[PDB]
Amino acid sequence: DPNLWTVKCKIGEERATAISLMRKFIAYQFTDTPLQIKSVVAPEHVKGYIYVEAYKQTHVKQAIEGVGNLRLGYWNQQMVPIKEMTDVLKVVKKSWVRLKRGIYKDDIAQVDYVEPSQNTISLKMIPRIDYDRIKAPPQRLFDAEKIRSLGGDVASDGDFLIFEGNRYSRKFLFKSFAMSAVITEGVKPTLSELEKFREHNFQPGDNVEVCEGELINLQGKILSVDGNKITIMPKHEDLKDMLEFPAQELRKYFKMGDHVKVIAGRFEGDTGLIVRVEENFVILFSDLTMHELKVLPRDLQLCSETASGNELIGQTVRISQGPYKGYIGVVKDATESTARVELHSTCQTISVDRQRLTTV
Amino acid sequence: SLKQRLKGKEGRVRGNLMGKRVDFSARTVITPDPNLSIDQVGVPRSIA
Amino acid sequence: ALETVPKDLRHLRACLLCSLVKTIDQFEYDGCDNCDAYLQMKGNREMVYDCTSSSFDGIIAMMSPEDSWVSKWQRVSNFKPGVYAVSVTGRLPQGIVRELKSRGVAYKSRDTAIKT
Amino acid sequence: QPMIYICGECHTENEIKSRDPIRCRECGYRIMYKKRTKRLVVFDAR
Amino acid sequence: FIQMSVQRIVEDAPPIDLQPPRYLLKFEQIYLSKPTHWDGAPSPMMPNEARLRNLTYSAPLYVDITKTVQLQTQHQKTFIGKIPIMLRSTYCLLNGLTDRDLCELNECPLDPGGYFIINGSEKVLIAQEKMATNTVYVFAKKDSKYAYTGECRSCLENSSRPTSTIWVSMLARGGQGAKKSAIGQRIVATLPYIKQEVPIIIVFRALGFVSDRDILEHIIYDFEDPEMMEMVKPSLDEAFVIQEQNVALNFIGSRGAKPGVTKEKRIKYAKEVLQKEMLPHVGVSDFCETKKAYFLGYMVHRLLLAALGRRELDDRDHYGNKRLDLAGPLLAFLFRGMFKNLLKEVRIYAQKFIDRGKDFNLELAIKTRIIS
Amino acid sequence: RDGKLAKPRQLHNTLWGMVCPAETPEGHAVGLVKNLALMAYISVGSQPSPILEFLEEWSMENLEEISPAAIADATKIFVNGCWVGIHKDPEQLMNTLRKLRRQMDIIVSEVSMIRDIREREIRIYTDAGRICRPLLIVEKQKLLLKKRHIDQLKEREYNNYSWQDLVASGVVEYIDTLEEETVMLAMTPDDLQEKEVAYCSTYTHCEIHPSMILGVCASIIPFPDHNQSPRNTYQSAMGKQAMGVYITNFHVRMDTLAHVLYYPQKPLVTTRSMEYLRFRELPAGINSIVAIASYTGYNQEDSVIMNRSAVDRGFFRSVFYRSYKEQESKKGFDQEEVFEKPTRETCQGMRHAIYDKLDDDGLIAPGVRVSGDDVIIGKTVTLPENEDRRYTKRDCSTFLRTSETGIVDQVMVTLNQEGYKFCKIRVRSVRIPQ
RNA sequence: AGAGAGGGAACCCACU
Ligand SMILES: [Zn+2]
Ligand SMILES: [Zn+2]
Repeated sequence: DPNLWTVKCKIGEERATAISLMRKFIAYQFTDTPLQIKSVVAPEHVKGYIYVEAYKQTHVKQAIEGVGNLRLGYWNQQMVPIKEMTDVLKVVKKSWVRLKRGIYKDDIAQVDYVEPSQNTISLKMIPRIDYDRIKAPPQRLFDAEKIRSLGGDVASDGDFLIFEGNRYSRKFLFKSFAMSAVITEGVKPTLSELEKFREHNFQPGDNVEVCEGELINLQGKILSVDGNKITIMPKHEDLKDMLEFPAQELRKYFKMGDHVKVIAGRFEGDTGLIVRVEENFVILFSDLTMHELKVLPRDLQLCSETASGNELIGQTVRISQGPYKGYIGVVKDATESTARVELHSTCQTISVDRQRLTTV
Repeated sequence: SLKQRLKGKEGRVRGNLMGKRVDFSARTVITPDPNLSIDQVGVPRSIA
Repeated sequence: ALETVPKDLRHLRACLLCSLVKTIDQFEYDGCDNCDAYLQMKGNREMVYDCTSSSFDGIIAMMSPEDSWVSKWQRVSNFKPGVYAVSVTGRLPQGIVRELKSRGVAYKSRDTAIKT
Repeated sequence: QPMIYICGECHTENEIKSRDPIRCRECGYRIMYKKRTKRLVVFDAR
Repeated sequence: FIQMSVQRIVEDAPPIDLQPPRYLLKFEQIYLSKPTHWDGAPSPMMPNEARLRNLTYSAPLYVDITKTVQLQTQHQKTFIGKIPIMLRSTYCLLNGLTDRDLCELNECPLDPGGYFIINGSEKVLIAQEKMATNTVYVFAKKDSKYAYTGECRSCLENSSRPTSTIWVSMLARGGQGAKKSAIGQRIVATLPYIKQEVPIIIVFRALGFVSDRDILEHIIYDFEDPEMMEMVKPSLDEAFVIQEQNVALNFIGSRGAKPGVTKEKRIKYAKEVLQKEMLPHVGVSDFCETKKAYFLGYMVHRLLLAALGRRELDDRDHYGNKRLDLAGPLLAFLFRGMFKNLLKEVRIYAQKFIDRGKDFNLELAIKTRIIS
Repeated sequence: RDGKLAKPRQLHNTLWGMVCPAETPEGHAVGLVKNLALMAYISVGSQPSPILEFLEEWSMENLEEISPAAIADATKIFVNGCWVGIHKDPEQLMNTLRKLRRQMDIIVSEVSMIRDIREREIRIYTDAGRICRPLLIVEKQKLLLKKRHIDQLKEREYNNYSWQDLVASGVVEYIDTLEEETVMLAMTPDDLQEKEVAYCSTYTHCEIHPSMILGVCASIIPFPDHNQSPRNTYQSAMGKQAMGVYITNFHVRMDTLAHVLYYPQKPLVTTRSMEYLRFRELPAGINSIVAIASYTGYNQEDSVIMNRSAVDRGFFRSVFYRSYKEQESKKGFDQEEVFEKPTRETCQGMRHAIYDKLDDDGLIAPGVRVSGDDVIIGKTVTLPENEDRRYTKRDCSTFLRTSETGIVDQVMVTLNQEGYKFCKIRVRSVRIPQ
C-alpha cells in the first residue's frame, strides 16, 4: 500500500491545487511523462498543506514539478506515519444565527422569516454603523431620525428604511443573508440577547456532603473538578482515604457559621454568614446589611475573602532700577515680591523685585 | 528573552542591581584651584 | 477524462451514492460520471438536488483507485478516477433506494463522519 | 492673521494660511523663510 | 562606477528566460539622468534644496528592455529606480560650475563634495580595507595541524558572484602521520563548497591529468632539484590508488556541501565545482582546464618554496597585499545583489502572470523600491 | 575591535607615503582606522585587455602553447593575478612596459608592473583599489624634472600646462606599494644625486617632498618632527575638533551642532601644505600671545590662564547653532499632528511653559530669546477618543533643549519628501570663553 | 492659580 506525504501549499488555495493536479494527471495520462502518484488529498479544515499518495518521495517530487503553489514543499517531503493515515480522512462535527462575513461578523441575528427557496433568510440585527458621519463600531439602536438628518443613501417608509448599501431596517435591521453565510447550529444566546431580541460549579476547597448511596452524610473538602461525572476526591472528616463521587450525588452543604458567597441569581456578589441550614432553604446575613437572604444550597460557595461593598508671566519687562538697569527680558516666574527675568542679552535668568521692573 | 534580559552587563543583576542610576548627583569638568583646602571642592551655584 | 473534473469552485456538490464532486453545471449536462445509468439525474435538475449533497468534507483526487489504500478505506476502488468526497451529508429518498435495491444496488451511506 | 514668509530663492514675500500647502506664487519654490520678529531686541554690548 | 560598472552589472546578468510559449527578457543599454525631484513636475533638484527639505540627492536610472516571446518588442528608457549621487561628481548638477554660479546656488566652492545627501544627511563611504584578491599567499597556522597553508581569494572582475577562497595546505605532523606507515607530509586542498580535505593529486587527476609525470611537470618546473621532488613525493604517493579522471571526480564529489545521490549527479556536481567555484580568475569555460591546472600547480609550487624557505612567507599587513574598497566597488557590490533581487522579483511576477495564460505588464514587473 | 593582538594595529613599514603615520583615533581603534596621506591616490582600475593584447603583440608565449620544460628558465608573467604565460627576456620587457607608461600610449598611469628579480616573476596589476602615490623619475642620478618643466608649470592658466601634462611627459609616475618593494627611492635630490662616499648610486625614483607623507590633519602641525609622535597623534585627534568656520555657506545650512568662530585667524607659523588644504581660507583658531610661566596656580595640571580683557575683546568668542526639525503626519484620522499655538483650555497635557513666544502658526519668529524648556514648535496631535468629553487634541511639542539657551537664528518652513509640512528652526547661542 | 514628565531598541563619531 502507498503512503501519504505532506506537501506545503499556498494557504486558502488547497482545493484548487487538487483540481489542478487532477487536470495535470488527466492531461498527461497518455504521454511519456506520467504522474506515478495515486491520489491527492486536500481536506476541508486542514489549511496550509495537502497530501500526496505514493510509494516513493521521488514520485511526489517528479509529480509536483511545474506546480508553483507547492514550491515551498518541492525540495523536501514529509511522510504521514503509518498509524496516523486514518486520521487524515477522519471527520468530526425563529432561531438565532451569527453572520460570517462583513462588519456584522458573529453578531446575534434573530431569524425572522425562513425563505423556503433555501438561498437566504431574513435576519433581525442591531446595526454596527456610524450613520455616515465618521467614515467618508459597537452595537447601538437604529436611529432613523439621525440618518434622515445626515442624508446620503437613505430611503424612508415610515419605520421601514433602506440605507448604505441596500441595508433593510424596520422600527432594527431586517436583511436577507445566505444560509451558508450564517451558522445555524451552536449559537445559544443569553438573557441580555433575549432582551435585545442543568449546570455544575464545584470549586476546590468548597465543602460538600453526600445525599444518597452507601457513603451518605460524608462531608469532605473538594480537591479536583471535572465536567459531568467528576469522580471527585473529597477529604472527609476522620478518613485518610480519598473516595469517589460524581456530580449528581454531591451537594454544596455548608455548616452554620462560615464564609459564604453567592455565585449566581438575584443574590450574587453578596457575602456573609449562614445561620440555620434547612433541607434546602439556607438563610444568611450579609457583611454589608443584616437582611435575610435565603438561597438554594447549590448557589453557595466557600470563599474566605473580605466583601467589597500671575499677570506678569510672559511679559517683556525692562529693569528700571538697580545694577541690571536697562536690560530687556521676559518674566518666567513671578511672585508678590520678586520675579525671575530671562535676560535677552546674557545667557542667564536672574530674579529682581517687581518695583524695579517696567513693562514695555 | 528573559535570560538575555538578565545575563548581560546591561541586564538586571550587574546593570540594574549592582550599578544603578542615582539621584542627587552632578557631573561637570574640573579646573584647578590652589586657594581652597584639600578637603574642599568648589561646586557651581547652578549645581548647588 | 477532463469532463469529470469540475470547472470552478462555485456550487460544488458531492453525489449521495459515489460521493462524486462536480459543479451543478456538470451534473446538469452529464449526470453522474459513475452510476447515472442507475440514477438518471441527467436532464433533470430536481433529480440532482435530490441525489446530490450541499454539505461535504474533504476531497480526494483519486487518480489510480486500482492501487490505492485510500480507495480501500473509502470503498471506491472499483469506480473510475475523479474527484471524490470524504464525508457526505445527505440521504436519498426511500423511493430511489428501493428502486436501486430492486435493481440489486443496496445504498451504502458515504456519511463516514464521527458524529460526536 | 496671515503670516508673511520670504520665498527662499525668490526672496519675495507672500501671505500664508493655516492648512495651506507651502508654495510661492512666483515659481512655486517650496522653501519659505519666516520674517524677523516685530518685538524689540536689546543686546548688552559686552 | 556609474560610468562603466553599472553597465557591466546590467550586461553580466543573464537574460532571464521562461518556458507554453517561451519568452526571455534582456537589459542592454542603461541611461543615467540628472538628479530630479517631483505628483509634481520634473525639475532639477539642487543639492542644497535636497539638504534642506530632507530629500535624497539621487538621480533616476532608466534602462531599455527587450523581450522575445519569437516575437520581440523593445521598451526604451524604462524607469528602474533612483540611485544616490555624491556631490561634485560628473553626474551632479554642480559639475564644472564656476564659483560665482556655486554662490548663486548657495553652495560654497570650498566644499570638496564626495558625500551623498540621503534624507538631508551627508553620508561618507569610508574606504574599507581587504586582502588583495586573485593573489597567492603563504601563511603559517602555527596552532593548527598544518605547517604552511596557501590561499588565493580568487574573484573574477565583473562577476556577480563573490570571492571563493581556495586553500592548498600541507598537513604538518613533522614526524609520523600518527601511523606505522604515514611517513611524509601530505598536501591537501580546501575547495569551495567541499567540506573534506581533498588531496592535491586527486584534484590534478580530476583536471584530466592522469600521469604523475605530467602533474610533477605542472608542479615542479625543474627535474634537476631532487629535494623538492622528494618533498612532494609523499603527497604524490598518497593517491596512487586513484588513477582515472572518473574516480578522481567521484572522490571530488564525495563529501560536498551538497552531497551526491549516486555515481550520477555527483560527477556533474564535482565538474560544476571544478568549473565555476575554484579559481574563477583563470577563466570559467570548457577549455580552461589546463590554465586552472597551471595556476594550481603554481600555488603548490609556491607552497613548496615556502616549506623550503627559498621564498619568505607572506605578511598579512603588507599593504601590497591589500585593496581599498572605495565608493565604486562598494556600490557595485551592493548593486549586484539588489539588481539580482529585482530580477528575481520580475521572475516571480512573470511566473504568476504566465500561469493565468495572460501577458504580464512589464511596468508592474520592475518594482522600483527594491533598487532605490 | 577589542582584540588583544597588535599586528593589525601597528604602523607597518609599507604605510610610508600612502597613509599618514601620525593621524589615528587613539581610542580602542588605534591603527585600525587610518587617514590617507596627501598625495596618495587610489587606483580606480582599468581593463587588462589592452595589456594582454600588447603582451601577445610581443614575444610572450601563452600557457596553452608551451612545453613544461622551458618554463623554469624564463619569467612567469601575471596580469591581475591570473597567469597569462611566459616571457624569455624579462629585461627589455619591463623597460618596454615602463617606456609605454612614461608616455601613456597603451598602459594607463595607474597600472603597475612589478618585476620580481630574485624569483623569476613579473606581475602587472590593473585592479581597482590599489593605493599609489606619484614619484619623480631618476634617469642617471639625474632628475627628469628639468627647469623648463618648472618654467611651463609656473605659468599655469596661460600655457594650460597641468599636472597631467607632466605625467604625460614621463617625469613623474604613480608607484604603488608592490612597486615600492622594487624601487630605489631618493629622499631629496640635493643630497642623493651628488657624488660622495657613495651609498647606492642606483636610484630609480625620487620623493617629491617628504612632507607629503603626512595626512590632512598632520599637515597643519608646525614642526611636527620636533614633537613626540604620541603628541602628533593627539593633535591629529584634536585638529578635527577645533572650532572654526567649517564651511562658507553656514548661514544657509541647517546643520545640527554648528560650531563657528567670531574672528578666526590664519597661523603666523604655517606649513607649505596649508595652502593646499585651504586652511588659510577656512581657519580654525586664533593666534594668541602665550606665556609659559608658573603663576598663581591655575595653570597647574594641563590648564591655562586666560586674559579676561582679551576675551571681552572677542577672543575665541564662538557661536553655537543648533537646528530643530519637526513635521506633521497625515494619518488614518486617529492621530493627526498639526502646527498651531496650543491653548490651555483646548489642549490637554500641555506642559507649563511660555506659549506666547510662538506665532500664530505654532512657530517662533527669528530673533526671539528662548531658554531651557521654552517651546519652539507648537504642534498638537488629535485624540481619537475626543468623541468616544470637552477635552480635545493633546500637546506633542518639541521644547528647547534643557540647560541650553539662546536666540532663534532663523526658521524655514517647507514640505518634506512625503509632501507634509515640515519646519526647521536654527537657534543661535554665542559662547564666551569661560 | 485647572501641576507632570514616559517613548523603546538599534548603530556611528568622538571625549578622559
Ligand atoms: Zn454518483
Ligand atoms: Zn517668489
